[PDB]
Amino acid sequence: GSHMTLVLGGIRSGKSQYAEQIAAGFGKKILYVATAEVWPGAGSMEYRVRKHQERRPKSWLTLECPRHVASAVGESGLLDQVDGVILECVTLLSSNTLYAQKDPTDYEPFQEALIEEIEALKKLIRQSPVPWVLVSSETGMGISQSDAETRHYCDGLGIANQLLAKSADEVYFMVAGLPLTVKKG
Amino acid sequence: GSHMTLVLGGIRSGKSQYAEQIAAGFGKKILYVATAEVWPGAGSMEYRVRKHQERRPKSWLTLECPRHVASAVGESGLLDQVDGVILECVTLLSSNTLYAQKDPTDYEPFQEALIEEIEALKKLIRQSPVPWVLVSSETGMGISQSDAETRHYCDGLGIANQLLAKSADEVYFMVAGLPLTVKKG
Amino acid sequence: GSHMTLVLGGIRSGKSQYAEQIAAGFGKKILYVATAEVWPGAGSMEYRVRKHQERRPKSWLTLECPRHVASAVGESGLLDQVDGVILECVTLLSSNTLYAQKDPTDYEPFQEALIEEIEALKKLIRQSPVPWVLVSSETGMGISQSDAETRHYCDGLGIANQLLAKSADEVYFMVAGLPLTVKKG
Repeated sequence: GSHMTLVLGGIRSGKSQYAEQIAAGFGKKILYVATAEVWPGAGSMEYRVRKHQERRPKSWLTLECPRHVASAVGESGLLDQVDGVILECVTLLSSNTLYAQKDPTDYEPFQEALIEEIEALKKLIRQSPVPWVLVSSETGMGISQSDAETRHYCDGLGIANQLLAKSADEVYFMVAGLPLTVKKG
Repeated sequence: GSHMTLVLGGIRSGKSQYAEQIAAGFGKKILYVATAEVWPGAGSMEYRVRKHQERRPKSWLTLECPRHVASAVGESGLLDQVDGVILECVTLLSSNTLYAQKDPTDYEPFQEALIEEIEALKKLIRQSPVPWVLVSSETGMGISQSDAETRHYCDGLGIANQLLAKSADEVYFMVAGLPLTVKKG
Repeated sequence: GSHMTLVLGGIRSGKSQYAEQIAAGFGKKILYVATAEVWPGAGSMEYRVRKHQERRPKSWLTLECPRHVASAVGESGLLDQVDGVILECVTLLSSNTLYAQKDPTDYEPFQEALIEEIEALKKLIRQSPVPWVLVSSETGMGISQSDAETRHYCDGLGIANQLLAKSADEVYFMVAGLPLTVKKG
C-alpha cells in the first residue's frame, strides 16, 4: 500500500533484488525506468545490462532515460498503462547529471540540476496513478575526500537521497541483502 | 531527557540538522561548540561556516575551539549560562588532532591524543549541568586502505565514536536524513 | 540459541569484540578460526595478531587457515572438541582468495572461488554440532571505483556477505560498537 518507496544501500547490498520484489508486489505489469547509458569500449555496463534485460519478466516495460527522467516518463504516457514503476537508479541519474555539466569540479551547477531532476520526480510521483519504488546508493560512509568531483558527487547524491527519503512513504536501508526499515507509515 | 546524545552518519546524511533539532529541544539558549578551523586559500571551509553562522538562532552562543575542547568549554564557564550544548564536530576534532602530530603516518601519538580529548569530553559531560548532543561521522564502511594517514584517521575516529557511543544515553545513526535509533535508555 | 550468527560492520566498529562476546556465550572452549596471514616486512599484521593471541582466553583453540577454510576446519576434527566457533574473518578470506588468483583485475575467477569457499562454509556450518559466529566487514557504502581490483573485491565481499546473511540465523550490523539487529528468528 506504499505509494512511494526508497530502497538504498551499498555496493552489492541486495537493493535491486529487494526493490524488484517490492515492484512485483504492485502488479504484473511494471515500468522499469533505466537511467544507465551503455557505453562502447572499456568500462561499459553492457554485460550487466544485458543480463538484467534477459532476467526481466516479460510483462514489464522498459524505458531508458538517462536524464530529464520525470519529463520522459510523464510524456511517455506509460504511467496510465502499468501497475507500478521501479526507477533504477538515482546513483546513475546523479552521475549523468554531474558529467553533463561543463566543469564537474564546480559544485553549484551540478547540485542545482540534480535537485531539479529530483523535484520533478517528486512532483510526478505525487501525481502518479500507480506506486513507485526507487533504488539509490549510500556512498557517504567511507572516506572520499581526494578530488573535488568525487566530493561533489557524494554531497549531491546525499542531498538527492534526503529529498527522496523525505517524500517517500517507506524507506529501506539494505545490509547484506536484508532490509532495515528506516521509515514506514 | 537524554543527558548525552551522539548523532552520527555519513556525508550529507542530515546529521547536523537532526542534532540541531535535538539541541533546540534543550532550550532557547544553546552553546554551539565549533571545532573546524577556517583556513585561508583553497580548500577553505569559510563559505559553509559563514552560512552556518548566518542561519544560527540569535540566542545561541558560539565557541570556536579546534583542540583541547573539554578544557576550553569548561574554562569558558558557559555551561552555567546555557540550556544545552551541541558539539560540531568529532570528525574535525579528530582531523585537528591528527595533523597536530609530528608524523601523521605514526598511529600511536595521534591515537593517544585523540583518546585524551575524548576522555576529557566524557568527564566534562558527566559533570555538566546541561545536556549535550555531539555530531560525528561514520567513515569506516568503505575501502580506505591507500595511505597510512587515512587508515590511521579511520581507526582513531572509529575508536572515538565507540567511546562516545558507550558513554552516550542516546545514539542515532542517520540514513538519508532519517534517524535510526541505535541506543536509547 | 542461535546456530549461526553473522556480525558485520565498518572499520573499528566493535564487531570483533561483539562477536567474541557472542562466542563466549557458547561455552568455555571456543575454536578461533583465523584467516589472516602474518607477512614479513612492512604492512605486516604481526603486532595486532600477537596482541589478539595474548588477550585470547586460555581455554580457546586457534586454527590458522587463510584458505579452504571449511575443508581445514572439518578435517581438523576440532568441531567435536569445542563448544562453538568464531570465524575471524570473511574480509581477509576474500582478500586471500582475490590475491591467490592469476589476475586480480579479472572478476570471474575470484568470484567463483570466493563463492565456493562461502558455500563450503555454509555446508559445514549446517552439519556442525556446535554454533558459529562469523565476522565480516561492510565495505560498500563509500566510493571505491578507482581500480578494477578494488571494485571486484567490493562486489565479491558484498556477495559473500549476502550468502552468509541469508544462511545465518542472526545478523548484527555494528555502529560505533553497538549492534543493530538486522535478522533474528
